[PDB]
Amino acid sequence: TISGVAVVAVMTSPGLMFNFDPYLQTRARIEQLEKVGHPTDKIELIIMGGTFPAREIEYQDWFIKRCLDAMNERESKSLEEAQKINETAKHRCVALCIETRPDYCSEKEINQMLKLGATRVELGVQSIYNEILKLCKRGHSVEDTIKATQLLKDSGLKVSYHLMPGMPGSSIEMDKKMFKEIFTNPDFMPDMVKIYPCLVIEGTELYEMWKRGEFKPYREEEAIEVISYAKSIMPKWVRTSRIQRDIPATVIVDGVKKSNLGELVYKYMEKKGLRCRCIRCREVGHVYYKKGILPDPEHIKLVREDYEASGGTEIFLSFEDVKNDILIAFLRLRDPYKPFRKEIDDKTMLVRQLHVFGWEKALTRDIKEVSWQHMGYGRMLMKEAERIAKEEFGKKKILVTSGIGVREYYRKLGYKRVGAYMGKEL
Repeated sequence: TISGVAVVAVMTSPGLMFNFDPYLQTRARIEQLEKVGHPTDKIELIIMGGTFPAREIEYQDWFIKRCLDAMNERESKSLEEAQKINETAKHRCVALCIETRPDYCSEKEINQMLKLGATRVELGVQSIYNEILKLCKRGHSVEDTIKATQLLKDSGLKVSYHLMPGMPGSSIEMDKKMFKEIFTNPDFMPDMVKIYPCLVIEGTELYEMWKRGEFKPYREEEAIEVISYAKSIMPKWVRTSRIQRDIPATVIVDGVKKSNLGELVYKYMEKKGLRCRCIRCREVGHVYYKKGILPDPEHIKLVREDYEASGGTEIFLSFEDVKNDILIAFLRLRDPYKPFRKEIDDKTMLVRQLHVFGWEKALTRDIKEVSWQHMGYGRMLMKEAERIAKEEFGKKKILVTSGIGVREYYRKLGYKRVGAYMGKEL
């Protein structure tokens, strides 16, 4: 199904076809999407590799500048100019996700990521168990993941965990406990998770372990059991990725090779009566595609759910059809714990995310065009966030983590640039 936001994923230098040129990769993806009539006025830029924050700042600044240059369709003198231009370009960068190892997520690196316009950070967590991490000779600890998570949350950023069921030393029950722990231990509480079973690819450490008889990866049945359990307990405030991989089956030495793992999981959950209520399962566009129904306006309500995370409080505000359990929009509001950014006081609330599910063309369903933006849901969630911040938590200013290409939207709501954020005095 076609989304209103175009995902443009690019690869950093040690993809192959363009010798890792940031501009060429970004341009080629945009043109490829325009070829098949997908909208490209809103772009989520994804920096792939996981080592980008460890590269020279000169390289990072230039790489993001050139991506924005491709979106702007013109050269710029500097990162900051490319960002300013992009605020009103035809192809706006509404979100920027950087993948990183959890030990490459210091305050200094977070400052740099904010400078670049980052709105989401994906940590290569893999496992929350130090036994498993050291057994596979990973370069980080769970303590790194916990600290990274806190620093990211207290800087207003969205946090994603890449997680790998079925690593060496793990078990079905251990993996299930990991997912339970990630959603009920405040040290974790990620906003989104990307899950795929551990695979055996030639030329990796896991391949060496496999050859020695130290590692037998999950088959489909094990992966489906774990992921089905994980989805059955995922909170309503967690967003999951489409279960998939961009790794061809002719490179998987051992492990799950089939390409419909997500569909297999769905059918397993049907058979077992396991319900899914996380964001992807309930979002208006996916429900329509999967079940053919739309929100019932007689039952749309503003809903709130709070939880403790990284020493502070997360407030998850949503508009939802509460009869049919269909999610229309949401806002992530946080009372921070131990911020370090100069713009975040102990009288500051953080709007870490505002998302109104918009234009969506379901080719396989017959109401083709469906949208929920420009209906007032975003503004009503922002107003409720401001009221909660001021009246309930006694805060005096509210800072919004804004994509470069979304700053204008918050200006319309009375926000102004405050350092790396869009802010408003309450």
